[PDB]
Amino acid sequence: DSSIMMLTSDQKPDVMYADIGGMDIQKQEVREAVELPLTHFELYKQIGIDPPRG
Amino acid sequence: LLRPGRIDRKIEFPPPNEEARLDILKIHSRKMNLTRGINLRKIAELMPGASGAEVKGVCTEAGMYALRERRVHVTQEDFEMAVAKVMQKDSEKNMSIK
Amino acid sequence: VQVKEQSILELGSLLAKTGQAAELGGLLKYVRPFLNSISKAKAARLVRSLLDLFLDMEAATGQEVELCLECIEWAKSEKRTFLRQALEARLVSLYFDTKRYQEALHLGSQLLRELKKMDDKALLVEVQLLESKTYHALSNLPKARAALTSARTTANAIYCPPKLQATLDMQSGIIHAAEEKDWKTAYSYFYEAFEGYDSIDSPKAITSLKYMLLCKIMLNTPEDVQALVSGKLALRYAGRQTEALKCVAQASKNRSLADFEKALTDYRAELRDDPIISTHLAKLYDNLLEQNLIRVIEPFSRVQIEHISSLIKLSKADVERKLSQMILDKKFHGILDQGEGVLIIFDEPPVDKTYEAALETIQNMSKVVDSLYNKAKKLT
Amino acid sequence: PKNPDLRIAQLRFLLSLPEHRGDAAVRDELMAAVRDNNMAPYYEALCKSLDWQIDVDLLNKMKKANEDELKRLDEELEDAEKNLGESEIRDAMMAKAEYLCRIGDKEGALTAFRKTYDKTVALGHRLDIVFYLLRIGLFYMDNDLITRNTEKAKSLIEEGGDWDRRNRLKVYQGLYCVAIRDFKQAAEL
Amino acid sequence: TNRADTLDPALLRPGRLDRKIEFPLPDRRQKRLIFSTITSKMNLSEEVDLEDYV
Amino acid sequence: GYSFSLTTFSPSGKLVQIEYALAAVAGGAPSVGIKAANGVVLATEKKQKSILYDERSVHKVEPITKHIGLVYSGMGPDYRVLVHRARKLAQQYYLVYQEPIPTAQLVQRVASVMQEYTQSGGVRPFGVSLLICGWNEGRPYLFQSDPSGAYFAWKATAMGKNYVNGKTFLEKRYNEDLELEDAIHTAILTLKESFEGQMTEDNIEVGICNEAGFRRLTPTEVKDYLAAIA
Repeated sequence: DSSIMMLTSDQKPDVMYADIGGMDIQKQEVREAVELPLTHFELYKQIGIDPPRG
Repeated sequence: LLRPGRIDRKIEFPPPNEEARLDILKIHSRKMNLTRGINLRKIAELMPGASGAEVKGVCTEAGMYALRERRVHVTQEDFEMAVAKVMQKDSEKNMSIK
Repeated sequence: VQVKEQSILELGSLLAKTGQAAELGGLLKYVRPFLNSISKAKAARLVRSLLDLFLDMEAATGQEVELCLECIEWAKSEKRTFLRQALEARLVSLYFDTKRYQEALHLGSQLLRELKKMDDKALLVEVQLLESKTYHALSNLPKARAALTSARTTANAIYCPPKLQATLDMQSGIIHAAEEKDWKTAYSYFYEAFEGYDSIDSPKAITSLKYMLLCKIMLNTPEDVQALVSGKLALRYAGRQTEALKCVAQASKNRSLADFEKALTDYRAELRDDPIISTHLAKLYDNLLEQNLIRVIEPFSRVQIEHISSLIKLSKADVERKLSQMILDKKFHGILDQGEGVLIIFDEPPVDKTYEAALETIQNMSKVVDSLYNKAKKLT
Repeated sequence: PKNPDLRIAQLRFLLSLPEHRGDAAVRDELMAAVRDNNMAPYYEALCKSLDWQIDVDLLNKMKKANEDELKRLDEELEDAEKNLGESEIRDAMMAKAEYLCRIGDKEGALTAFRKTYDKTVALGHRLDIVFYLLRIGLFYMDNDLITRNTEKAKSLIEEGGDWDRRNRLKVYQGLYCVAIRDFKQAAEL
Repeated sequence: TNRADTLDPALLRPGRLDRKIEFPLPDRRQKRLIFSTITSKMNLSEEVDLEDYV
Repeated sequence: GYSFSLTTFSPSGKLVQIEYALAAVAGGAPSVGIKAANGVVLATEKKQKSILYDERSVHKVEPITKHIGLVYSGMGPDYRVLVHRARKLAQQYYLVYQEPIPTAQLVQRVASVMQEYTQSGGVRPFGVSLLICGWNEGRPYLFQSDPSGAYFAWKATAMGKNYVNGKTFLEKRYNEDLELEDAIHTAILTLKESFEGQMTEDNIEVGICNEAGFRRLTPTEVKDYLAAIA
């Protein structure tokens, strides 16, 4: 369990990535911090970066 | 707590010098693929008493510079921007007085 | 002397408005000891008001790059730093004018060694934005992103020579339209760029509308294309490129591919100014996808002459090598079913028990062959 | 150190198959023979090319210049041991003996590399020697030299994230495979 | 949160909460972007434009 | 819960009731002042709360003598008090020496007064930071003081809301060598960077200091100048 459990089943918060207004600072860096290292983990490997904590 | 018959060896922890910052730099950056023509003691002398927290942070910002390029290659220019990537303030005035 | 300093601009503006190249070129060759006579402060003003107002006259390529060489050789004869950097800038501008392949880069490598130590942080990006032009021109998209990032971190200090914030905004839109990922942002970039082009920069203002409305066609909101060519400043600077935008706009509004291709070919001289004809032929293509989708399900009701050649709105007879090209390059696994009347789209992708058993055998006997060493080793 | 010499290899191929010009082997081959102290590039082409009109004397002066370089090497071998330093014999002859490899194909190579490989304080000290085999392994299409030096580079020169002369290894293997029957190695590398 | 005062300034040592991002209040052209995005559902009476408000 | 009041030092830090007065200054109405080559330009930001108020009664830019201008960023009820003190004090100097007082001497004496109110222990400090200027002996000057009794010397500075943002624009925009009109242009630029949207001939209030003397401009020339100065 976690607040119900693990992204409480059906709940998209329904705020689009497109609904964000031009946050080319925010969206890019938050993307690199959370949205990217789940996908291109091997680049963090290949450069040996130890990705940022939070 | 501080009874010497209770604590028998109290060792201090200094923030490191140029050579030790160079060493910590080598430690973290050894797995980092650094290109060529890259000096490191210059980066160590760009550090005005770096504790070791931000010494790791310079290398992570260098890795982030390599990540924002779709590259795997790190120049010394990346560190030249990465040292610049750390500065905070504590600027305000009409407070010098003292 | 000082009263002749106005006659430099007087006779030179005469030779720029009404005179020709060789006379003003003789004037620039003539004022070379006069700058030696006068003081070296407003001499850069003389260099600007002569060279800029000479190279903005007319293309005569035997004199443009050659007088730029004259500026180089005299700047390396007099040997000062602050004058010759604008000469470097205008030279690499001339190199961009014909899209030069290596020498623009090989001069910008000489520019970067001199600017990032001096005082003018804006004079770096004054040519680095031109490098972002030539790397978008050669399509070095990552290095264009790098130059845009350097421009954005440079412009965080000073306001700029008056309309380059607008130029930075237009080329931020250029980089965001080179991705073809985010368009509303680039639209805002071009929009603020053209608002920075308000009544002061007309030849960039005219294609500012091209960029923003080409984006809004790319955005697939044709209603607002109509409403914003109906805007007041669009009607302040109306013309022929907006006629191209309006005809392509209505052709996209009603998706008439014939109207699209028709008014596309009608305005080819204005159609070059968008180098991305791929957005256009991708509205063609990316409309033709679902057109052949509603014309790949329409077959099985009452189909006609070939079922595979000319159900496609009967353009002439051979508007294809497009559908067949999308069986070729892409697929939706529609095999050429010429004489049926459905064009049946079928396969069974899960068969992978057999695949998986093959992938088993390949490594099962890698194991067996690795064990054979023990088997034929421990005996004899 | 190797660009006109790989161009000499280009000339080896360029006057290997065609005979449409029987005087490139004097024009840019003598222009090569007057630079780089290229001795062997005419000493082996002395038979496969033309009669070489009288090509001993203008080459006598350059083999004499090579003799000057070689005799100051032969003095240098004991002049560097009087220099009270570490391995200065090895340094002071490895420099001009890699230059002997630049002069002569195999002889300076063999008399140099088996001494200047004896200490390896860096993998550059191995890999420059490996490069000075790779140049002649492109000149003469060897197999033993220019796959076993790559074996040696695939022995210890994995270490060090220097990446330039580790991608050189990838490029040399790509060149070596596409130099024979490659499908995929040159694309991948 | 905007409150690093019941938060230890040892949480600002590089290694734990490293990425410093502070958001702009408004700015220009994200008035354009967000003035565009909020109008994705409200139906925009045909000339009541919003550049004036940018 | 300490410091409280004005008589005792902190355990290690400073005088919190002076720190709060400086914070109350920083929470005030913005201002900008620029020293150019020939003159000094002062400019404030004077918003009426309603549409009812008059712009002819209270004046921010204020002369102390015929050649010494003075603005503030804080509270008017204390501003007028220390204005009156500076008036009477400058006239005492001119009684003694029969010569117009130098601006440094004004700043010395005003700083002595403000310091005397920062002295113990029943009176509060001023919630006012000044910007003093004048054209004494050819070279014009620009002097900022503070509630703590200290004083400074600026080429260009700001005080009020977003003084940091205005200062980062001043560092970028301004330089050492301009004329008075370009100084007014960059001054209205840095006030327009931070002020409210309606900036008219009355929301600002600008006085200059030529070497020919102090001059307080009118809404006539302010409306002529700020008729879209850029």
